[PDB]
Amino acid sequence: YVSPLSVALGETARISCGRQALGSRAVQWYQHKPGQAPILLIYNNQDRPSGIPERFSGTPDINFGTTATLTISGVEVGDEADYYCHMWDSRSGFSWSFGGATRLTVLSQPKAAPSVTLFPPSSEELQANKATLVCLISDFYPGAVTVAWKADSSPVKAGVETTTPSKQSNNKYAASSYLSLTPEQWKSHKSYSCQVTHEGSTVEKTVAPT
Amino acid sequence: VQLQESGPGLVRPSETLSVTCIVSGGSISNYYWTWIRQSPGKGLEWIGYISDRETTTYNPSLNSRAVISRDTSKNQLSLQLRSVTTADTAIYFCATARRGQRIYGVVSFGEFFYYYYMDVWGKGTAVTVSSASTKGPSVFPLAPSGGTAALGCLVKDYFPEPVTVSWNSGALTSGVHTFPAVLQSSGLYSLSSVVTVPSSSLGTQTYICNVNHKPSNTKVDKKVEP
Ligand SMILES: *[C@@H]1O[C@H](CO)[C@@H](O[C@@H]2O[C@H](CO)[C@@H](O[C@@H]3O[C@H](CO[C@H]4O[C@H](CO[C@H]5O[C@H](CO)[C@@H](O)[C@H](O)[C@@H]5O)[C@@H](O)[C@H](O[C@H]5O[C@H](CO)[C@@H](O)[C@H](O)[C@@H]5O)[C@@H]4O)[C@@H](O)[C@H](O)[C@@H]3O)[C@H](O)[C@H]2NC(C)=O)[C@H](O)[C@H]1NC(C)=O
Ligand SMILES: *[C@@H]1O[C@H](CO)[C@@H](O[C@@H]2O[C@H](CO)[C@@H](O)[C@H](O)[C@H]2NC(C)=O)[C@H](O)[C@H]1NC(C)=O
Repeated sequence: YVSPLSVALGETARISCGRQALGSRAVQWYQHKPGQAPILLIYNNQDRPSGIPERFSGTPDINFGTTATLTISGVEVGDEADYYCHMWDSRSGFSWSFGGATRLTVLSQPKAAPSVTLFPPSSEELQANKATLVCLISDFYPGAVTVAWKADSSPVKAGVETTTPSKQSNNKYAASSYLSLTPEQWKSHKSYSCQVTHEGSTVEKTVAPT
Repeated sequence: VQLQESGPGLVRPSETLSVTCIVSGGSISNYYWTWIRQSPGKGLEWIGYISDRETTTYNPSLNSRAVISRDTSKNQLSLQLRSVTTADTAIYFCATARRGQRIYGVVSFGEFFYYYYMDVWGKGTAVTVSSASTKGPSVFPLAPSGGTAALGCLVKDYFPEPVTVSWNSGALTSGVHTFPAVLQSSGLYSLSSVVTVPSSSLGTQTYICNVNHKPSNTKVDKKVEP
């Protein structure tokens, strides 16, 4: 239900509505960020609610040949979201569906070095006959990442749960990795290390039982 | 205005989902209200709306399984979805709908139509549909680098979301980072919430993390000590 739109940073993005109006149209443009509340960007073909920046503008229904287009001038990294085109007209009637959403992906964003934090298992966890190591990566761009675990020289292939880099608080990616072991396995090897590969670059954090 | 959603978090299939929308900053009798949802992997699906005359209109795709009601005593909107299935798992938003009249000719000739646009929304409530039961989360401390150190709380083995993690209520805001939840092979979720605290602040300042899981009705305050 998503159409990719890879636009350049600092340029104008024109989102064409997937639905073609059959006559006199009333077009609404909604902005929806994941995990947030959808925002009403444009509520009439040329109307803009209060507080909405002037960089957003729609095509008014002057003539019939005008295709509904949401214009975003000077796009920033904070404009990456889903854009819904709620279409109304005389010959379609009540349009209950929000239509296909166009997901904006701003490009040319500067690279960010990943910040990796490694936490060993807890004592209250070791006494619970379990032991999970936490590898938290944060503040990196783009979302391409490769998390690996190494028990000293030996690698670890099973027992690894890694999340998707969905986190975009400051428009930077962040993910989590969990290595589940038993207390005997945790105290067995000398040290466990989380090796994160971002843009090919390898950063490694290491912990040990103490 | 301000809108807040409340839900059960988990409903077994072949039952009745029910969510509530608390409104504030304006009267409830002089506005069109509406319910909208978004399922994982699906876009926004308009559920229905209710007018100021308490005459509701629903999406014909829900097969008339939805009922929207309004209560003026508590100024709350209510949505009930009967006979839920795995597909009904979605985040439910309540919004305020405005009706605009779009005229392209003679008003007497019916050459006009009405369109609806929602201006104010709510952050939404996450309601999952599953036959399993809610499990209380286990919270463990992660004791603590450029004059600072990482101090976190690890929430594990809970089902399902939402789950809120705070740090000393609103006293701790800088450095508070709550990473996204992981979905393990067992169907259980887990997340981590870390804070970057100056090294000198350790030993003298207390940092307690408050974890709340609404579906299982659990509230735990854990203090992390280095
Ligand atoms: C035989 O007679 C017929 C009837 O007299 C006539 O039918 C007319 O046909 C024309 C075109 O053929 C149509 O023109 C179209 O009208 C629509 C509707 O415009 C009206 O409504 C909008 C919406 O107003 C709302 O919002 C404003 C705030 O923005 C509020 O104040 C308002 O209360 C509403 O809530 C409105 O914006 C329009 O106002 C514009 O125009 C007036 C003109 O007096 C200005 O004063 C005003 O500032 C503004 O510029 C207007 O009130 C319009 O949107 C289209 O663009 C299009 O122009 C007529 O609707 C239609 N009916 C009537 C009653 O006129 C036939 O054409 C005629 N045939 C022949 C051969 O003579
Ligand atoms: C009325 O119908 C004509 C028939 O085509 C329309 O004319 C076309 O309009 C589109 C608009 O994008 C142009 O690309 C075509 O080249 C036009 N074709 C011709 C043969 O003119 C016209 O737009 C319709 N509407 C009005 C108001 O005239």
